[PDB]
Amino acid sequence: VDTCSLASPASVCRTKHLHLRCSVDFTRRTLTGTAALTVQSQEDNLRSLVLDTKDLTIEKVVINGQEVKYALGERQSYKGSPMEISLPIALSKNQEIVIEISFETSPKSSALQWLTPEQTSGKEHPYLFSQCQAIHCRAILPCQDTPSVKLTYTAEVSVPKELVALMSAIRDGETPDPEDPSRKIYKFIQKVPIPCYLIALVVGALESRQIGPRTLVWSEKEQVEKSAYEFSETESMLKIAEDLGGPYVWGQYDLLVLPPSFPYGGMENPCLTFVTPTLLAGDKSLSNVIAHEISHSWTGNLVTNKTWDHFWLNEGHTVYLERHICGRLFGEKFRHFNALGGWGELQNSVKTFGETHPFTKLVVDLTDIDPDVAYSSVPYEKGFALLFYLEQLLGGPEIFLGFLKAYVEKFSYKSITTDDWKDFLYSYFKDKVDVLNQVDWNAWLYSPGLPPIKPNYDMTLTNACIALSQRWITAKEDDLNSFNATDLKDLSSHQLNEFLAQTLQRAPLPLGHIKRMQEVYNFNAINNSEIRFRWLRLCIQSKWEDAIPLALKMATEQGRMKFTRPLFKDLAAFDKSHDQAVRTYQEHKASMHPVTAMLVGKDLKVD
Ligand SMILES: C[C@H](CS)C(=O)N1CCC[C@H]1C(=O)O
Ligand SMILES: [Yb+3]
Ligand SMILES: [Yb+3]
Ligand SMILES: [Yb+3]
Ligand SMILES: [Yb+3]
Ligand SMILES: [Yb+3]
Ligand SMILES: [Zn+2]
Repeated sequence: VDTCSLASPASVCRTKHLHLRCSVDFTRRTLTGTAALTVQSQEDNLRSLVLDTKDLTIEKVVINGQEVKYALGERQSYKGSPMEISLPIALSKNQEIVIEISFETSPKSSALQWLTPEQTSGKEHPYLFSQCQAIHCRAILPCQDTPSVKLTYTAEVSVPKELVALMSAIRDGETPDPEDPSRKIYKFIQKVPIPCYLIALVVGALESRQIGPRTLVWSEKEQVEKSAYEFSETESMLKIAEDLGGPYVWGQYDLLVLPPSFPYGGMENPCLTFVTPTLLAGDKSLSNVIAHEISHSWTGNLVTNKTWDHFWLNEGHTVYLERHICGRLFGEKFRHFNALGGWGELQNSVKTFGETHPFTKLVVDLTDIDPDVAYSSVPYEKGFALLFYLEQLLGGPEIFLGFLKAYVEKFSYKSITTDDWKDFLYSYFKDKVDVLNQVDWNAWLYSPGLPPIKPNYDMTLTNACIALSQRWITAKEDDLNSFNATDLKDLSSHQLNEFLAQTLQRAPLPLGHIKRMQEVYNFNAINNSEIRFRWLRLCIQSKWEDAIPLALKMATEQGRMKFTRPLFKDLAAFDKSHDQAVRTYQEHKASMHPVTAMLVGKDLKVD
């Protein structure tokens, strides 16, 4: 049961292909065009079917050259409106037909953000980008909006000629629009079957630079050079990921650096990963987000969650490969460092949600829950924690890596549940069932709170972080003079980050300690977004008013939800900044990403 979709389920019928012809109207902020769905019946005598839509205007539905009848049901809030279509002939099992739907999106589409020129880098051209995961594809085009169905797709997209269109597919040529010489048509082909959440579109003043044999980076002109250097490890990480997961099947692996309002670190669109510009630290230090996006080329994009209830499958395996890529690159001690970090993140979200909250369960029941509201680090880190525990139980990384690659090969091109995964684990490790039977499955998969067991972590790189954070916590006023810029000389950027994460977990500290920290370590100068984030949270939670313009500025100048949401919540929890926080949210709202706007609104209780 896909409880997030209102469409006919895969048991009734399945989309096999989408042919999208559309046009991006910046003046109206709509996409207008036709989606031709090739639909296969999975039942005898099939006479109608249902698709998901959200805020779509339907002009007509044509099958076999004639218009047919359809109806739109009433709005079911965030699930949108079900669209029922009457087929002009009854279909037998496995018969196919092509349904061509003429449609137009709302300017308020939850899939889309429309940017004026002044909201971009170059200031001369507007920009558009999509984010379909989880259930926003329906807010672009009628479809069975469920990751239980995989289709191939072709598209032709008409844009103003001075702009560039890209999708989650291979570029298949461009020509002038023959109906409007002020527009170009860009063509695309996705030959590998994908869930519709993986359909993506960007349109903007984009340039490309090549950075490895099957990778171009794309961004506006002003970001190209910085991005090319920042993501230069991409091919070596692709090679390591092929070694762990088997052949990369997607042809190209290009990267697109989005504007600052992009809501996530990354989105694994096939052929074209989207990333936040907040990765551009200048030293490649945030490149684990590229390792993660690459790993999704296997776990998520080849083997996919059957419904969003089983999202941990996508994210937990991807974090598990991500941390192996970083470990082959930087050493096993560093993999442990990141894993132990991941645990503290899990501790953080459990504490923020409460230890009985349903959203701290690994497998979540999303009946009547908007997946955007349920989204957190839990499936990433509780999922990773489960895999890391099994790895240790089952005889170490080399052994558990053979399972990962077999699992990927078993379920390639399929959509699967937690039970499918577990069955295969039991079958793969048949000779270790007795070990597998010591696992508290009910607790790990279905209980809220921290898992019932904590893995074993090497401490080598973490100890210096803990040691410095503990010095600061236990320091009294007469001890502040002992801290010095030399305390940091042997810490990597990752260790500075993790010193601040440890210290943040015991926030607030006295305001005098925080001011000293700034005096001796000058964290205010650091532009690494992860480090800056945690330091500003430390400052605001410790009630340093000087930090208020700095936190508001970071919260609004980018819109990665990982940063924007905790900053606004911290700023709203501080009496001194409460009113500016609400006011700035309100003045920025209209020009925020729509999912980000909604979430920060809920977080702040505004509207
Ligand atoms: C690296 C992943 C890609 S699925 C991501 O963007 N995350 C993971 C949880 C937070 C959020 C973020 O970094 O903004
Ligand atoms: Yb029949
Ligand atoms: Yb007509
Ligand atoms: Yb071609
Ligand atoms: Yb079994
Ligand atoms: Yb003392
Ligand atoms: Zn991911």
